[PDB]
Amino acid sequence: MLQPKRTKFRKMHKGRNRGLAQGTDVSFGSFGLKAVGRGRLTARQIEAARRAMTRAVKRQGKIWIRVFPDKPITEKPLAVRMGKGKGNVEYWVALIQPGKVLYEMDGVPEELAREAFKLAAAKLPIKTTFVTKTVM
Amino acid sequence: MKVRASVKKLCRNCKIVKRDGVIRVICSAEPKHKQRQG
Amino acid sequence: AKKVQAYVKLQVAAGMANPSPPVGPALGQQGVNIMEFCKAFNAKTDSIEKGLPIPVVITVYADRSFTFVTKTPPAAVLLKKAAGIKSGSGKPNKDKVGKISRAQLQEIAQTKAADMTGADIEAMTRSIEGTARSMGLVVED
Amino acid sequence: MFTINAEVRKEQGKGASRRLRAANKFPAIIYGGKEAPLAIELDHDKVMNMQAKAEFYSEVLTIVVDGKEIKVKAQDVQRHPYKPKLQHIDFVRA
RNA sequence: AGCCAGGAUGUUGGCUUAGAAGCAGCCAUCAUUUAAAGAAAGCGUAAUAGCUCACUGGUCGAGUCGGCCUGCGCGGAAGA
Repeated sequence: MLQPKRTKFRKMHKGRNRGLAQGTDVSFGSFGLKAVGRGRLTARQIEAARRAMTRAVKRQGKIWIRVFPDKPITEKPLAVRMGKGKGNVEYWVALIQPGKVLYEMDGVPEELAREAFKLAAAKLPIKTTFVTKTVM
Repeated sequence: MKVRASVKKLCRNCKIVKRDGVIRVICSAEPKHKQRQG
Repeated sequence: AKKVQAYVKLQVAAGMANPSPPVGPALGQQGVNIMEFCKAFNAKTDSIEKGLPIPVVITVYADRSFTFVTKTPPAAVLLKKAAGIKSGSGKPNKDKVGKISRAQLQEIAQTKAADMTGADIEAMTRSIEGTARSMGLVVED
Repeated sequence: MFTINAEVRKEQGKGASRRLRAANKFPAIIYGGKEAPLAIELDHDKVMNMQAKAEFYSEVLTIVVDGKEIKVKAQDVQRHPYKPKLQHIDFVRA
């Protein structure tokens, strides 16, 4: 599980998730798993999907996780009233918008990249698509 | 048979048929591949 | 031979007679005789040289048991008779386990012409060196 | 070797461009050299199947606008974020 | 797409081969007469074997195959 090594403040406000994404082209690799839905992704979903990919295209290839969590999500325990402070940091999510290339892959044929990205897009909560490295 | 909400062709003899508004997978090779309700 | 009518191919190293541990009733399930691997088969084995299994066609007729003629020496123990260690291949091609001189394969390939596919010497030369590719046997050029 | 038939955009801004992409076209511009920049509207499907090739981004293109021919080169393409379609293309004269 | 034909040899390739002789195993994964063929893609064995196919010929006489972008729909869908 991914999590920043050392923050600056422990608890972040909710804020909103509007507009489109910045990481949009397949930059590092050759094939990409790009988001279409909005959503947000916990570190467990990123790890689950990465294990599905790494298993699927065996220890050949090279995989880039282009998103990183760095946003702490706090929850209140059970049978605790409202108020009395902000909750506790339970997990860490990355906020996703439509357009984020969530993962990249290189060093495989396209048909294995289709296969691993299908296998791993079923571990994520957002609708997802397959993209290739377009040249300009 | 298997009532699932994803019905798929598990074999190359499996065959998707819609009967009475129900998607089904009829196989001839293996009757374990018989499925309903996709 | 004909349509498949009770002929199979099975034994182990035929320096001895009638292998009881390895196969046994595998040569007794069909109409193939138990006795005709013991005396007359070794009578037809001593015509060239012993110490080789023979995958052979045994066409069981309405005669006593059958009639048999051994035809070809197979290339498994012919490519194991001088190859390297006596244990086996395992993973032979990713390293250098065996090595075979190609002149003796040119003369054995020049001998064997019944149970092959080829009409030229060079056409069937590297086929048996394809069996050297099988057990990882590095040919010495 | 590519010939891309174009028209001149009499309207511009985000209203007119988004109206222009719902009608299965997309805006573009031809700038470079000493001339004024030229606002251009392009059919979408022709240019999309055309840019699926690699030579679209390397070879000299020819754009036919008002019965002229401007030999341009595809400078920079804005693509839609999550759909296989185009927002806009910058064409530098050549 | 149907229908009529062919689809092998070293190849028991050695296996920890107790039986694997393409079939509970791993490395290999070659080369040829040949339009064409995998040391076997599916089943299958006490065990070879048994078939079908991957590919090619004939019959057939006009479309067919699979992706993409989309509109509307189907299933997923159980409560007093």
